Amino acid sequence: TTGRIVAVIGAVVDVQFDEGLPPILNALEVQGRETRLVLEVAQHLGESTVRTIAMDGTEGLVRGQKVLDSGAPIRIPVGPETLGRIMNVIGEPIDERGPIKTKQFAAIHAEAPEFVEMSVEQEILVTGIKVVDLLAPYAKGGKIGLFGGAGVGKTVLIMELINNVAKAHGGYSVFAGVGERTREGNDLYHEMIESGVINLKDATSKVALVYGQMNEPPGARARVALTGLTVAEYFRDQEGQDVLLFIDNIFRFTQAGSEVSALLGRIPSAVGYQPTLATDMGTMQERITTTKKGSITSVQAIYVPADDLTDPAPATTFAHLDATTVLSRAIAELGIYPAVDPLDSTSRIMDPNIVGSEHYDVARGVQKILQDYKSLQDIIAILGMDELSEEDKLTVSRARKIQRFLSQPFQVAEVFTGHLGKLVPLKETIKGFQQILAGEYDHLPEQAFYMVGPIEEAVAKADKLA
Amino acid sequence: TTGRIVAVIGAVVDVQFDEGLPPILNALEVQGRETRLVLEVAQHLGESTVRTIAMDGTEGLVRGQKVLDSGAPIRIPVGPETLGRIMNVIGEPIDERGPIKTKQFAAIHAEAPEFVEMSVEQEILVTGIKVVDLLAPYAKGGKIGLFGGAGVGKTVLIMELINNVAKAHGGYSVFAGVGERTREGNDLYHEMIESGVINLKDATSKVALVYGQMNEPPGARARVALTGLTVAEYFRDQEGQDVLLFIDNIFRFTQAGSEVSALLGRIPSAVGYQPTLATDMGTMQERITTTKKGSITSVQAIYVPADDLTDPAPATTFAHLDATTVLSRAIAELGIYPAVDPLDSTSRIMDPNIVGSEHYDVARGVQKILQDYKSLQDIIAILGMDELSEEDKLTVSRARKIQRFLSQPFQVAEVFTGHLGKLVPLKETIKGFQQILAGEYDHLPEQAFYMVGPIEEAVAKADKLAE
Amino acid sequence: FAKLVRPPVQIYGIEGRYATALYSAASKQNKLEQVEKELLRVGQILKEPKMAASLLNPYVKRSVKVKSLSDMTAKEKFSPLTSNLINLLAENGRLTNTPAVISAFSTMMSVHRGEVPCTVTTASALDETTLTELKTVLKSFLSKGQVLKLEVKIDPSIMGGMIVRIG
Amino acid sequence: EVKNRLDYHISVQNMMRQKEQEHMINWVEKRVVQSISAQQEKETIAKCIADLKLLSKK
Amino acid sequence: DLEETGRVLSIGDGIARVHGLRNVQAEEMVEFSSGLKGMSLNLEPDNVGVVVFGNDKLIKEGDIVKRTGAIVDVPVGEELLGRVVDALGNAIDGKGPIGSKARRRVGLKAPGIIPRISVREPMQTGIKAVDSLVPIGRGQRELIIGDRQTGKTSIAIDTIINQKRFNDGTDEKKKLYCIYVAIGQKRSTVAQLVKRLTDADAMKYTIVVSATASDAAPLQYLAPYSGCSMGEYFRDNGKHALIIYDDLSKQAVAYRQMSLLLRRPPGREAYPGDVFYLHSRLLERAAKMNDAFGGGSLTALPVIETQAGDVSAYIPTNVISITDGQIFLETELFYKGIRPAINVGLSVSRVGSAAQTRAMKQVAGTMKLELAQYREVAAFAQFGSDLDAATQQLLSRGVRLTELLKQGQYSPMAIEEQVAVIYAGVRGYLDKLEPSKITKFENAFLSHVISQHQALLGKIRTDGKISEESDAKLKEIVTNFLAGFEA
Amino acid sequence: KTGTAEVSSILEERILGADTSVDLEETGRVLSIGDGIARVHGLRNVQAEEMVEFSSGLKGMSLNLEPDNVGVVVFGNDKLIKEGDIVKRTGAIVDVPVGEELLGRVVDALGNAIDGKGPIGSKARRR
Amino acid sequence: VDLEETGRVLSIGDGIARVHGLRNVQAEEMVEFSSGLKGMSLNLEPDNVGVVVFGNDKLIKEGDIVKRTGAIVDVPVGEELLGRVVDALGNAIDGKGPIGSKARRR
Repeated sequence: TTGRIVAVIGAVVDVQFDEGLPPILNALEVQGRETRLVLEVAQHLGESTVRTIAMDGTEGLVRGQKVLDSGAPIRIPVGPETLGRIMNVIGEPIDERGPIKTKQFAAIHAEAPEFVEMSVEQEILVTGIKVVDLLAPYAKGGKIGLFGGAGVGKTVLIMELINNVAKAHGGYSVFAGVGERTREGNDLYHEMIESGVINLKDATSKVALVYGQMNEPPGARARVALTGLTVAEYFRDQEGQDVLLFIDNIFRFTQAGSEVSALLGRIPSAVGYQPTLATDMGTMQERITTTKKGSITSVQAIYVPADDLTDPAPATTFAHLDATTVLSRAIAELGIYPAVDPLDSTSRIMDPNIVGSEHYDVARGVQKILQDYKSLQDIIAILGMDELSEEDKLTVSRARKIQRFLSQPFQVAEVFTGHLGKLVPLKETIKGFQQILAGEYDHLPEQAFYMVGPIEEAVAKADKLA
Repeated sequence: TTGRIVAVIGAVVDVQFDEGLPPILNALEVQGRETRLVLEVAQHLGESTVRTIAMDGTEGLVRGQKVLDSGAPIRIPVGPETLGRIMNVIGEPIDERGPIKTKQFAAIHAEAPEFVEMSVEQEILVTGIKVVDLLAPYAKGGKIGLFGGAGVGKTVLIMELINNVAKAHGGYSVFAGVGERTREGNDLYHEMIESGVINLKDATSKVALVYGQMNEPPGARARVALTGLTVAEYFRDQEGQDVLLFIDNIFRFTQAGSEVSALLGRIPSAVGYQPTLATDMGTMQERITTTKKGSITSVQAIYVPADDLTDPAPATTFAHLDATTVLSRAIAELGIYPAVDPLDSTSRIMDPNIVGSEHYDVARGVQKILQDYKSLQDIIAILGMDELSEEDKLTVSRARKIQRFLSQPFQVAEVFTGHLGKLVPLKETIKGFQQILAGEYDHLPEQAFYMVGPIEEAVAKADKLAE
Repeated sequence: FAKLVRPPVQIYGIEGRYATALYSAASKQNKLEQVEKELLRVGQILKEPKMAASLLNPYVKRSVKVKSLSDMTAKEKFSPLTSNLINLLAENGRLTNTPAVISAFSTMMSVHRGEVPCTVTTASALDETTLTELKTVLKSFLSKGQVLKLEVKIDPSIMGGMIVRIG
Repeated sequence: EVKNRLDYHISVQNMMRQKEQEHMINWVEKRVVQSISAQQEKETIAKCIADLKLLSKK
Repeated sequence: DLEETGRVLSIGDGIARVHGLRNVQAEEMVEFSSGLKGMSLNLEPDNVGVVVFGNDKLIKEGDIVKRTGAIVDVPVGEELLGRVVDALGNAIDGKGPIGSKARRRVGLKAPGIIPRISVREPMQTGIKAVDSLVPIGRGQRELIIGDRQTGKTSIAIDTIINQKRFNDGTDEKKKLYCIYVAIGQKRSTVAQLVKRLTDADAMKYTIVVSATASDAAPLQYLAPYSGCSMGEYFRDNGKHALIIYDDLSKQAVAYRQMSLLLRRPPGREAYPGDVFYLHSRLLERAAKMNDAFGGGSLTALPVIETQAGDVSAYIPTNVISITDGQIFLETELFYKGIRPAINVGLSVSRVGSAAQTRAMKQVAGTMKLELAQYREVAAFAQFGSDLDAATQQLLSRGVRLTELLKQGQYSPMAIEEQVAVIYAGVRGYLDKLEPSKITKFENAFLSHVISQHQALLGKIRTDGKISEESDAKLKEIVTNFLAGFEA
Repeated sequence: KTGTAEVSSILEERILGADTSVDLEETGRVLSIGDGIARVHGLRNVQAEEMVEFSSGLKGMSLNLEPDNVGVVVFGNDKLIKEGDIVKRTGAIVDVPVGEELLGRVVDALGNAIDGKGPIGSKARRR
Repeated sequence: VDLEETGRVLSIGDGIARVHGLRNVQAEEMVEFSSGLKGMSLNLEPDNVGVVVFGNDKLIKEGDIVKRTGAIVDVPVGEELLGRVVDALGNAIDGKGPIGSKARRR
C-alpha cells in the first residue's frame, strides 16, 4: 500500500494511506526516501489517514509523497552477530560494516512476561564486586538504576561488570545509548574497542550497541527503548539469557515520550510529563524481567532529573527500581575506585525479611560501623583519635580496612590502576568482613586492604609488609 | 413534552425535546428509567436541544430514549413531616418509613430574600465553648463556615457543636449531609434515634435529615444544598424557626459544580474552579439568611482541600460568612482537639458593644497576645528561644495555657478522648482569660490547662498536676 | 425558527447542519425526491471544475459567491430552492462537501431507508426496504437465489478462524 | 525427595503434549484450510440457518 | 448481522469514537472485534466514546465494534477464593477457569444507612500495633499510607496471613474474604506476592485482582470497582470481606490520563476531581451492613502509597476525608529497621473501639496512652535533654514498648499472645531489661506459654478478657519465665 | 468555521425566503440560551455595547457582536428564558439612572432604590 | 494553476502565510513571496501551507502569489565571510557588498 503526505508539520507527518489501514505501530517506509524514513503509525485519524510520526527527519516532502507501509513494526535483525555492532535504533549499523547479519528478525515491540511465564521469586545476580554484592546485591532481571559519577569510569565500571558477569555467567549485553552524545557513544566505542569488550574481530564483542541518540527524531529515541528490549529478549529467550541491558540514560527516553506527548497533541501532564508516563514505563518494564527464559537484567543509567524526583517519573521509577545505584564521588574522592556509596547501594528488595540480613546486618554492622565511624568522624574531626575508646579506634581502623577492602583493582583499567583487576567471590568477601569485623585483622596494615581482590589478598598484602 | 436522549455524555444528558424547549430548570423525568431519572434543564442548547443534568445514574440509556419533561423542577414535599425523616435529594425518603406527607411542594431552588426581607441586624448567639465563643462569638442565625480539613475530629467537632449547641437550641434543625460519608451519617442517624433527637414517634425529632452522599452523581450533590435550603426556608419563614443548617460539606457541592463545568462545555476556571463559582455560591449563600421571619443558622462545613484558602473557593466563601471557624491543621497536629486556627476563627461581630467590651477587650488583649506570641513563634523557631523578654517567655507559656485551656476534651468522644468534654459559660471564660492574664495561674506548670472546661477547674486540674 | 423534520435519515450535523433544512424543507412540500433529483443533476453541474471557481479558488470573492448562481441557479433550469442550498454553500462555503450532503440526502423513495445486515461474505447486498426479519429473509433467498458468496468470506473468519481462536 | 522425581516427568509430558498440540494444530489448520469454494454449502448452510435466523430470530 | 455491530469511527489513543449502534445502553460494556472490551461511556450522537480496555495497536481504523450489549458486570462467585484474576475476571492465575459463572454488576451502589449498619465487628491483622492501636472492625475504610517496600505491601500480607487462622477458624460471621486489588504492581511484584500467598495458601479465601504495572489504564482503573463488586457479593452473602485497594493512587494516574486522553481537563493538582467521586463511590461500597446483608462487611483497607508525605496532596486529603482513619507509616523507622514503621500519631482509627476487647482495652488503654506520652517524651524529653526520672522511665519503658510493637515482616500473630506480651510490658515487666532481649524473651516466652500455658492462653482467648487470676498466672508465667529469661 | 446558525431553522426558511435576518436586526431571538448567555440570533444593526431588552422582560447587554449573533449578557436568569425570546434592542447602550435623589439611597446596580423605599427619580441618566 | 508551486495567501497577518495552493511544495522549502519576501514552507497542511515568512510583511496582502523557489534554503559557504557581517542568508549586511563565499550549502 501507499500513502501520501497529506500533512507535514515537522516530524509529525500525517500520512494518508490511500488504501491502507495498517494498525498503529505498523512501520511505514516512505517511498522516495532513500534514507529509511520510517514513520511510525501513531493514530488512526480516520480518512485512511493516520498520524504518523516521522522517526527520520523531514525534507523534500512532496505533497502526497509516497509512502509504502511496512505493515508491522520495524523488524530488525535479532541474532548474536549484533554483539560487535553499533546500530542506530533502526537496527541499521552505525558501526558501518555493511549491515548486521542476522536473519532472525523481530518487530520491535515485545510484550510483558506474564504470570504463567514468571519465575516467581527473583534471584540475586552477583557480580563478585564487593560493593555490589554486598550493598545492593543485584537481582537477575532486576532494573538497577545508576545515579553516578560522570566520566569517572562509570562506564568503565560497567565494562568491568560486564566483564565480571557477562563473561562469568554467560550473560550478554545490549547497550541502548539513549540521549547519548555522538561523543559519548564514541567514548564508549573506543572504550569498548580498547577494552576489547567490543571486539570487531572477535565475538568477545559481547555487546550490541544500539543507539538512540539525541540527534535523532524523538520517535527513534523514544522507541530505542522498545528496540533494545527486543534484542535482549532475543538473547534472553533464544539465547537463554540473563541479559545485561544497559539503557543509558533512560531518562532522556522519557523526556522524549513527553516531548512527543505534546506533539501528539496530547496533553502530557504537569511537569510536562506524558500522563501515560507510568504505563509507558510499566509496559516497558514488564517486558524486562526474569522468567522461565532467563533474565533481562537491566543496568540502567538513570539521571536524577533536575536533581529532583518530585517530578513524577523517577518517583515511578522507584517502583521500577529494585536495586539502586548511586555511584559516589565521596568514595571516589577517597581515591577509592570502587567509588560507590553503600547507603545508596541499596535495593527495595534489599530488606532483611525480603532478602536477608546476612547482607543486611553484616552490612548493618558495617554500615553501622562506617557511619558510626562517620559519627566519630566528626568527633575525631575535631579531637583526633586519642580520646576515643580503643574499640572505637579499632572500629575506625576496621571500617577503614573494610573500606579499603572495597578498593578493588581493575582489569579493564590497568591504564588507570596500573593493576589487573580483581574480583571477589561473595562468600569470601563477606567472610573477609567477618574477619575484619571479628577484628582479626586489625593488627595488620589497613592499607593492605586497599586495592585487592579477595580479602585474602588484602591479608596477603598486609603480610609482605608486616 | 418528550425529549430524546441525544447524547448522554456522562450525566450530562443532552436531550432534545422536539416538543418545544420549555425553560431552564425544567425537571425532566426520563421515561424508561428504572430510577425516576431527573434531569434538570440547564441550557437550551439550541435547536430543540437542551443540556440537562442527570443527577441520578445513566443506565441502560439508548440514545433516543424518551424523557418526558416533568416541566418544572423536582417537587418535593416540604414542611414538618420531614423532621425525623431521612431524605434524599429528590425529596423522597430514605428514612425508610415511606413517604413524607407534608404537602407544600417545592422546586429546590428558591431565590435570595430581598433587602427588606433580611433581618437587618443579628445579634450574638453563643455556644459556651470558650474557644468558639471567644474567637467566633456566635451570631444568631448566621452562616458559619467551618474551614476544615478531612474529618479528623473536624467532623467530630461539628458534631460537637451540634451536641452542645444544637441541643441547647431547642427549635428545629436541618441536617444536610452533602457528599456525606454515609457511614458516619448512619452513625449520626442511629444516634438520633438513640438520643431520641430522632424519634420515630414524632417529627419533634428536632432534625430533618437530608443526605446527598458521595456515592451520588454530582448533579445530586450540587443540588441537595438547594433542597436543604428550601426546606429550612420553609421552617424559617413559615415556621419561624432558627433552623440549624448543617451542611457537611458545601465543598462537595462546590466540588460537584467544578467537575461538571468542563462537561458543561465550560471552562472549569481557576484551580479547575468553574467560572461561575461565585454566582452559584453567592446566590445560594444569599438564599441563606435570617430573614425577618427567622433564622437559618447555618453551620456549613467547608472542606478546604489541602486547606488552601487563598484558594478561590474559600476566598469567595468569606464573603458570605458571618463566623468563620477555621480549623488549623497546625494546631490539630499538636494533638489538639479543638483544632481551630484561632486568629482566623472569627466572628465579625467582635464588639465592645455586642460582645460587650469585657469580652471584646479581653479577647482583643488575648487576640493580641496570641498574635504577638505568633510573632514569637517564628522567632523562637529560628532563634531557639531563651534570650527573649521573659514576659514573652511567660506569655509563651501562658499562650500555651490559654491554648490548652481552649482545648477541651470531647464530651461525646470519650471514644476519641477518654474524657468528657465540657462547656464554659461565657463569663467564666472571659474571666478565665482575665485570670490567666492576671497570672493567677502562671507560676504553675503549664500542663493542666489542656483539655479543659471552666478555668477554675483548670486551676483545679492544676492542683492535681501540681503533684 | 422552525418546527422542523428529518424524514428517514437524519444525518445529524455533519453538513446535516444543512441537510436538516431540507430535511424539513424538501420534506415539507414533499419535494424530497424532486429535489433529490435536482441534486442528481447538480452532481455533474458540480463535476466540471468550472462550476465552482470559488470551489476552485475561493480567491474569487463572494462576487463569485453570488455568481455561484451562474455556476448553479442563474445557470439553472431546475432550482426551486435547490437554489437555496446554493446560497448556503455559498456563504457557508462548503461546496466541495456538498456531495456528501447529497449522498446523505438520498434518502427519498424507499432508499431514504435501507441497510445490508452482514455476518460474512458478500453482504454488500443492499436494501432500501422498510421491514425486516421479513423482507430481509425474503431477500435472503433472492440472494440465495442465483448464487452469491464473495468478498472473502466466511472462510477466514467468523466461522473459519474462530475455532483456531479457541486454540 | 520422592515427589521431586515424579512430578518432573508428569510436567514434561504435559508441556510436551501442549507443544505437540499447538504444533500439530497450526500445521494441520495451516495445511487444510482449503475447500470452501469446493464446498460452498458451508455458506449454503449459513444461508439455511441464516434463513432460520432471518425468519427465526424474531 | 450488522444488527449487533458498528465500525470504529476513529481510533487513536485507544479512544474509540465508534460508529453506529445507537441502540447502545448507557454504561454498556461493548466488545470490540479483538476480544477487547471497551465501555461506551460517552454517547455522542455520532459516535460512541468508547474507552478501550486494552490497546489499539491490536486494532485498526473502522474496526468493528460489536455490542456486547451488556452493562458492566464482573463474574462473581467464591471459587475466586482460590484465584488470581485479571480485571475482566479471567484467570491470570491461569489455574483453570473461573468457577464464577455468576456475574454481578460492578456499578452497584453503596447501600443506604438503613441498608447498612455500624461496626461492632473487630478484625484482626495479627499486627499488634494495628489491632490495638488503630483497632479496626469491618466495613471500615482505613487508609494505608506508606512507602517503597517498607513492607508497605507486606503489611497487607501479614494481615491476610493472619486471617488464615480465621479462615482455619470459625468466625464465619467474621470470615474475611480478602481481596487484594493490585493496581500497578508489576507481574513480578505480584509474582512474589502471590507466591507468598500461595505458600500461605490464604488464597483459598482470597481473590487477587491484578492489574499490574503494565496495564491498559482503564483496566487499572476498573479493577478496583471490579474487586469491589466481587467483594460486595461476599459482604452481601453475609460475609465479611476485606478489600485492600492497592493503590488508587496509581489508579488515579491511570484515570487521569484517561480523562486527559478524553481531553477532559482536570482541576487541582492537575487532577480532575471526580476521581474522588470515583473512589468515593467505590469506597462508599466499603461498609458494614446490616443483617439483611448477612451483617456483611466489606472492610476497606485502601492503600495510597505516600511519596513525599504530602498528605497535603489533594489526593491524600481526599482519601483521608473519606476514610475512617489511616495508618500512616514512617520510613525513617523503617531505616531504623522498624517495621512496623508507623507513625501512629499519624495513624488513627477514629472508630477504634468497635473492634475491641477488654483484654485489649485492659492493656491497650494504658499502652496507647503510654505510648502517646512516651512518644511525647520521646519527642520532647531526653535525646540530649533533661533527666527527670519519671520521663526517663517513660522512655525506658516506652522504648521497651516500642520494640514490643515492633514486629518482623512476616510475623502475624494471635491476639491473645499479643495482649499477653503487651500486658507484660504494660505492667512494666521489662524496664528491668534492656530492649533487645525483650524480643528474645518474647519468642521464648511465647513458645513457652504456647506450650504449657496454652491452657491459660486458651482461656484468655476464650473469655477474650484477661482475668486477675490469669494475670497472676500470667504474671507468674512471665515473671518466672523472665526469671528464666535472665537466669 | 461551523456557524451556530447552521441550525436549520435559520437555514430552514432562508431557503424558503426569510426576511429581516431571521430574528431581526434590531431584535433578535435567542438562538441558545443558557446561563445568562444568550446567543441571540439576528440583531444585525445594533450598537456595540448596546443595552437590549428581552421579552422575558429582562435586560441584557450586547457585549459581543458576533457576525451572526449577539452574545448578550443577561441581567437576569435563563430559567426565565426559553430559547427564542425576542430581544428587542433598546436602540441604546447602557446609561444608568443618575441623579442626586440618590443621596440618601441604597440602590442596586441598575440604580433602583432597593432600600425598600423603592424607586426614586433619576434626574440625570448617564453613560 | 499552480498550487504545487504557487499559492495565494490564504491568510496572513502574522508572518505565517497559510497558503492556498502550495501543493507539491517540499518540506523545508524556501519559497518566494509576492512582497519580495522569502518564506519557508514549513507546515505542509493537507490544504494549505503554513509558510513561515522569513522577514516581515504587510508587504504581503492576501492572495499574494507565493512561488516556489523549489529549493531548500542554502547559505553560501567558504570563508571570505571572514571579514564579513552577514545576515542569516549568509549574505552581507556589512554593507561591504558581497563576500567571496560562492560555495553554498544547505
